[PDB]
Amino acid sequence: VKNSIIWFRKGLRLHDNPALLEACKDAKHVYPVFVLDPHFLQQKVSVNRYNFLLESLEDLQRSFQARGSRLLVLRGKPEEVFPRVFREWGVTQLCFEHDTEPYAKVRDAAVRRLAAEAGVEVVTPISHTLYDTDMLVARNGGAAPLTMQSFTKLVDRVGDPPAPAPDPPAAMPPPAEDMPSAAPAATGVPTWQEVGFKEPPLTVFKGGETEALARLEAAFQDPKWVAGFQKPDTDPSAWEKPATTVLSPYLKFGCLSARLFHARLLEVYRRHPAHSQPPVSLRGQLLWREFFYTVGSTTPNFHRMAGNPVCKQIDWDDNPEFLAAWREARTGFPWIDAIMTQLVTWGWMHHLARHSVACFLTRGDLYVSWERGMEVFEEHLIDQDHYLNAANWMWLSASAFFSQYFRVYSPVVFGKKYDPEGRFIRKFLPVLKDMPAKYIYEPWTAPLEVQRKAGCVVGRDYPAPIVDHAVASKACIARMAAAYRRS
Ligand SMILES: Cc1cc2nc3c(=O)[nH]c(=O)nc-3n(C[C@H](O)[C@H](O)[C@H](O)COP(=O)(O)OP(=O)(O)OC[C@H]3O[C@@H](n4cnc5c(N)ncnc54)[C@H](O)[C@@H]3O)c2cc1C
Ligand SMILES: [Cl-]
Repeated sequence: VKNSIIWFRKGLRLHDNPALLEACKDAKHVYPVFVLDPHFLQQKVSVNRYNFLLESLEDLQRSFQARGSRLLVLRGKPEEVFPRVFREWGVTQLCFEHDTEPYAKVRDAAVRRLAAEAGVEVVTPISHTLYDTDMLVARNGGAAPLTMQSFTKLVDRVGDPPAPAPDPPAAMPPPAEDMPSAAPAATGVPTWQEVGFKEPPLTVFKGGETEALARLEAAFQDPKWVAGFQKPDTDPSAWEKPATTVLSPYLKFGCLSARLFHARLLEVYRRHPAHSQPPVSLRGQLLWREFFYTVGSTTPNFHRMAGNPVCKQIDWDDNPEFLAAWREARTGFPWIDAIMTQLVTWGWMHHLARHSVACFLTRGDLYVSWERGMEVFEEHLIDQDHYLNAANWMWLSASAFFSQYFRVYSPVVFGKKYDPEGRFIRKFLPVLKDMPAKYIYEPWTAPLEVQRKAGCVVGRDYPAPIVDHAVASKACIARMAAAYRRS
């Protein structure tokens, strides 16, 4: 008889899950498995993202229970848990979604060898990205495209991505009864208190496939908004109703299928002939993700500067004081400190908000290495993605993909074009909620009578700016010039 395991790592969904469909085919018992390292925190992981993962597992648990099954959360390392449950459950097939991250390739190769020793068939479909990224490299002549323009031409020669896979059956083969490793008390979804976190999560975005599909339908409620979507023209100060889809955390964990997203976009584009085109369209945003996944998976040391063949070697400053002020949202620029506060409280900011803080830290003002601001994002972002966090930090720091270092965002003027009253600043920096709009972007310029009346004295209630932007940006720009010619 066929006993199969569907191993969840990413792809935390039932829709468009060809690995799940294969595991259920002709199966007598199916074991939905997620593997959890109970010592992961005793090692840089905010409770916002980890609770988002736990909420996504609870959603999977309810979706399996409704179909006669149960999600098994196994504690331990996969190289140890799988050899045991292979024999205990009589497993004949192991199915999981392909993953191209560096740690995943090392981990999955070992499990494959353990599966071969136990006579277990391994099926690993691709469904996390739009395409087989190795096929894109092969069709381009053996190397990944290094510009978005050549990448868009490549995917148009290849054609449409595969359609989303059918829904799983209404009833699933359950796990076998009375298996010791499947005991309910040892395979349940833990809470954030039980894994060791002391402070609760503060983000407003709930994890899970159900929430992902609900947010997807909300985005497509106005097809003209989807058709005319232009990414650079969206508002980074919009927080009550964010200017973009905020589907990145669901696409990161796989709660939402990228192919389903792409299939719904083409349905709208077929009825709106003047729809936006890449790279600014909504489809172009999925292509940015596909582009960085393709170039990152094929480039050594992609998450670092040294040994990275695509990254420029710039002599960044080792300045712990600047990094600490930026990390702790006390730079003295309310626009910067408000975004960094949104990073810690929500785990998500608009793309152009990430532009503002990443430029300020690196090539714009502080000249701190993009690797340092990266690890800050890796801790707090609920949508943190190994390849997307990397490539965008190299973009913003003019280390790769982007080379126009004379374009420096002003930490004072940028947000004022969108939000002159500073509604975004007052929401995330309530210490400035009474400051008049004339000074809310430059509170050090307000007269003291205004600072006292507003209850926000610069240097006592809110810090003075750590740098002069005109002096700092002039120095950084000229140094980047010395870095770029000496290359
Ligand atoms: C310094 C920096 C770090 C970033 N780190 C991450 C990260 O860790 N995870 C992450 O998902 N995105 C990252 N991005 C990209 C981008 O800012 C987010 O994807 C975007 O803010 C998500 O909002 P949204 O889901 O509403 O996007 P939408 O505009 O609605 O786009 C839809 C989807 O397209 C993809 N997408 C959009 N913009 C990009 C982009 N520039 N690169 C790659 N894919 C994109 C995402 O999957 C997103 O969910 C980073 C950008 C910067 C500048
Ligand atoms: Cl600007």
